[PDB]
Amino acid sequence: MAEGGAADLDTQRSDIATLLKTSLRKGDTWYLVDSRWFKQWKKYVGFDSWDKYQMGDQNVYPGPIDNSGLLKDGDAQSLKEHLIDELDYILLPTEGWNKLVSWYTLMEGQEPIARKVVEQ
Repeated sequence: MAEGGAADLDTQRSDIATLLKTSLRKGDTWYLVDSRWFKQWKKYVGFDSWDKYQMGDQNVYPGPIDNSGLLKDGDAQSLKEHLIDELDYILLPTEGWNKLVSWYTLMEGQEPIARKVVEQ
């Protein structure tokens, strides 16, 4: 078990994997993550099963979660139009986001983008 603070990587990827399979609850509040940070994270953490060459690597260390690519031109509180799920962004449950923010926090100048569960 590594990391005195935060979770072990073996733990990180797997615990969050648990959050993706986790129920969303109609009327709940999820939080967006840019897919790129998370995809970077997958490498680093060994989330993606073929891609554990970067596992534990510092090269692939995803620092603070950066939703700037999701955020509109001018407003950090405004999401862009073409945004879709893991294709563009991702959502985490409260915990999921909390984890990621507990481990690597959120970028400076940003706020969590909370997305209610879809009405579809």
